[PDB]
Amino acid sequence: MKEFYLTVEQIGDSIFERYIDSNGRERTREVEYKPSLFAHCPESQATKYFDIYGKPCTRKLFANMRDASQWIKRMEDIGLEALGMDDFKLAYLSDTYNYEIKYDHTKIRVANFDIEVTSPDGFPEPSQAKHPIDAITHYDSIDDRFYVFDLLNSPYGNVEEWSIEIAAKLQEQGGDEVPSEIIDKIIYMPFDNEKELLMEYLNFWQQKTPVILTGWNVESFAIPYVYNRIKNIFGESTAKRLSPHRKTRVKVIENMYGSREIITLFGISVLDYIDLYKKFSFTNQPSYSLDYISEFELNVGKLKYDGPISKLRESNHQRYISYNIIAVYRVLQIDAKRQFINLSLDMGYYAKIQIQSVFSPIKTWDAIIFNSLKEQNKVIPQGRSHPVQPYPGAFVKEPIPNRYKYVMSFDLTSLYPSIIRQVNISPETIAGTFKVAPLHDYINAVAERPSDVYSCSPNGMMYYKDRDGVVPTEITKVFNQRKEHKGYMLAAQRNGEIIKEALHNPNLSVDEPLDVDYRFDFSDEIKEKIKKLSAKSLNEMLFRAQRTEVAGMTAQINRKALINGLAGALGNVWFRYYDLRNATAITTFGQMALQWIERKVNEYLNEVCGTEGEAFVLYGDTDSIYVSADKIIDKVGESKFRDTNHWVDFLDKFARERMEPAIDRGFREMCEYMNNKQHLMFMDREAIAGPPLGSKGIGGFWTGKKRYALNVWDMEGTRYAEPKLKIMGLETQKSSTPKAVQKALKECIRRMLQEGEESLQEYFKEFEKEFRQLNYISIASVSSANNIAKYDVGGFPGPKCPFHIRGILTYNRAIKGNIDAPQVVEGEKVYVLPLREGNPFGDKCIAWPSGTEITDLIKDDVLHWMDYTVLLEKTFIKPLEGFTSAAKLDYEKKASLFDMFDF
DNA sequence: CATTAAGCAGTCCGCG
DNA sequence: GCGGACTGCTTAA
Ligand SMILES: Nc1nc2c(ncn2[C@H]2C[C@H](O)[C@@H](COP(=O)(O)OP(=O)(O)OP(=O)(O)O)O2)c(=O)[nH]1
Ligand SMILES: [Ca+2]
Ligand SMILES: [Ca+2]
Ligand SMILES: [Ca+2]
Ligand SMILES: [Ca+2]
Ligand SMILES: [Ca+2]
Repeated sequence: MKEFYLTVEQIGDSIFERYIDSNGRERTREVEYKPSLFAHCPESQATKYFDIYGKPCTRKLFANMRDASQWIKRMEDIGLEALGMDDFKLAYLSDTYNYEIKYDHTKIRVANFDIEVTSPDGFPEPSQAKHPIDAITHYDSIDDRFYVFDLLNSPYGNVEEWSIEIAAKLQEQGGDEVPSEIIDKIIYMPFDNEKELLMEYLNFWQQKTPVILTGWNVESFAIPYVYNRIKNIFGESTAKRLSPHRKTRVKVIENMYGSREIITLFGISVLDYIDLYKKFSFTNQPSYSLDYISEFELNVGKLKYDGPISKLRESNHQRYISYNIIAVYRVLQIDAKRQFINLSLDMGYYAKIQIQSVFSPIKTWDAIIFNSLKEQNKVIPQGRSHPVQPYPGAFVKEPIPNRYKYVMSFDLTSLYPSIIRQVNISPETIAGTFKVAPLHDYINAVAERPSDVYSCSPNGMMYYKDRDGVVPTEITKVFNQRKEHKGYMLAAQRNGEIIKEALHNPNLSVDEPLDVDYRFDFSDEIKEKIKKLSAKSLNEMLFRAQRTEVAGMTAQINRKALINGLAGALGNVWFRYYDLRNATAITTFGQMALQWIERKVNEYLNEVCGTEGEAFVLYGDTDSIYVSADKIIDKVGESKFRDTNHWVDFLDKFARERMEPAIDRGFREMCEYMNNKQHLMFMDREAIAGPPLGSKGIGGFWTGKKRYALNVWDMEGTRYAEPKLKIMGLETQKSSTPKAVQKALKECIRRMLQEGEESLQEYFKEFEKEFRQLNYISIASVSSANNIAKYDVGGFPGPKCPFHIRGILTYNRAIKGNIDAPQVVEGEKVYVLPLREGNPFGDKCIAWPSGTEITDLIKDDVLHWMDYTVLLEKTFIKPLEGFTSAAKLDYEKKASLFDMFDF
């Protein structure tokens, strides 16, 4: 088999590499790497090395990495460019693996762990690690085993061994309901003292040294806690055994009233699952407890226990250990669905970077581009310092706030990467400039043609048409991968709807789910079989289809993020290829493209409808247009349609067969105007929206820019079994909006769009009457808690103190003296509730850590003093007022002359 | 070591 | 009480 790295580190003049050899064995080696860098040399110098602008370079081979570093400094002092890869481990990986890396994940040791630490005096700080570690569960992906290290004797209590038999039993039978499918994979190890637990865990760690180290919050809690506890008990040399190279780095972060630390373990790639989730999931969650995320991802209930976690081990050691095990497994379950570890491995090996560098788009692209250029014997430019400079982005159209009955939307495929490729935007393809006219002159095709020789952007840049750019070349590779996965995702999505349609008529039989590949549209034969399947088999198939869709989503959306990240990176001062000429060439071209096609679509639709000067395009943002389709429907007449699906089909056909070709013609002209390298402006129909035929639904509304709701029947070729709400920007979409309020506002919207004003009025009345009965957590607002210290004046709010911070300070006063109350952590999220006048907390609101019940000693008073009137007004009524006034609709029946009568 | 556009909630302040 | 700067937060793209 081909060899591949596991980890790589630079320690002084040594490269330390863990790798898999040709026999598939894990190996380690220390290499005294001899790096090369480059200097510009005279033209008369015969060389095989050229910089990206074609200037000749001489290679300088150094005896060691320090020598190479010191030469860089001398060159800086001289005032001459020192070219080449300055991150030497990237050069090392490039030299060692001079081929496309084909890796085997089964040979990669992925470790998932978590620890338990009983603490009678508040949160057990990792930097101090003053309490015993009393449990570790460590799952190893090679053994496929949960290794459980259980402390039986502690200063905080002596306990009996955990029982696997009780653990497997249903909770309703007094058990812990440890999932049956892992019961046989648990290796249980009790310990009479912490020293032998820890010693044995370290020996175990040596035998089974993680390559990928993950788990929930491992980087901020488990890793630094274990490292520090071992340091305190055995000494720091022993703690360094957690590094296969015995080298660590301690990062102390000062928070005025916190002081925590992160530990770098050289030769291990830590990918904290919370960080992976935040980066790759494209959610913004109100809480990041494993409980909350597990419920969201897996629809599993919270791990329940009685009393505080500080007393769980002594009162219920059986449950304590089971919950430690289950928490480890839950992360594995989330990853089985989301596949972020797989994604990280794919991306890291593709780029030839340390796996943990997938968190950095700049590092990822630096390595991809370096590897591409190195292949052509080209030499990369030195990184330079640049002052931070704001620059212009996308165009957003101001919509007229209103209801919009029939809407069809269109948007550009992968816009910014497509612009890069169409225009040929790269550091080394710049051909010169032209004299800019105002943007609106390009939009309206009145400005002089920029160039008849080079490929142009309306920002004034010109690019070579007849040569490849590393940026277009490498962005295309990732785009093509992205396109493949999105195809799989969309096929699975359409397949899902086929199954959902079939679930309307399930067959009364005993059968099995069809063995199919959900990444491809079902054949006619498969569809015929599906129509004869039982509900049980259909529901199993639907789970499999959705799981396939999620996998495709992870794969496509994060590749989309990577390529959009390159367009953004051009505008980041730390990027080797930072260049506002290139960054603005993209954004400015995008603004022209949107407004050009707005014009073209208005012209086309007026023509085919036989009118003049009517505005069909009601809105647009960055690369999308929203077309009012009322006049299209009215042209044929609503009466002609048999049902909703009839007009949906009609608009679908209209968009594909009439509008899209016209759009294509419009963009091809634009391409010729800018004399671009390749026409890649592909604008396809996105949504078809409207009310159910014969209903009083309004179909859609806009309140303003980035704020709208649409009742969608077809999205990007997926014909829904049931209409789906597309809501963007409104409070239903925001993590700061109370959970029950998101739900109620969405139902208000559903009623508006699908049923009409009276239906809305009926729901509002009901919700207002029942609001006070909702659980306090379901009606609490949410906010991130940043710069808490800044506004803290003796426990009271300083000037300009934000509302949520005021709540935190109220909470801090209420819990002061009590050691057993949960502390608010700087930068994390809190629930927030307004408080009635004269409350015993002595302020207008309280805030506490999100995803938690508010501590028992103050929960009673919060409930009593909660301001329901303020909460309803602020979170529910005011946003609804926004929606309904925009839609020209009332949520409460207004007074009328009819009030004089008895109905 | 490492993208911009834009809406809304809230504080401070002016206001016989 | 409610608008106009200005901060903070969180979206859409
Ligand atoms: N830097 C950066 N730019 C973004 C991001 N999301 C969107 N944009 C910019 C670049 C996109 O090309 C453009 C249009 O956004 P879309 O959401 O329509 O995505 P895009 O067209 O890239 O892909 P698509 O094929 O429509 O899924 O807006 C992002 O997360 N980061
Ligand atoms: Ca725990
Ligand atoms: Ca798009
Ligand atoms: Ca059937
Ligand atoms: Ca879009
Ligand atoms: Ca599309």
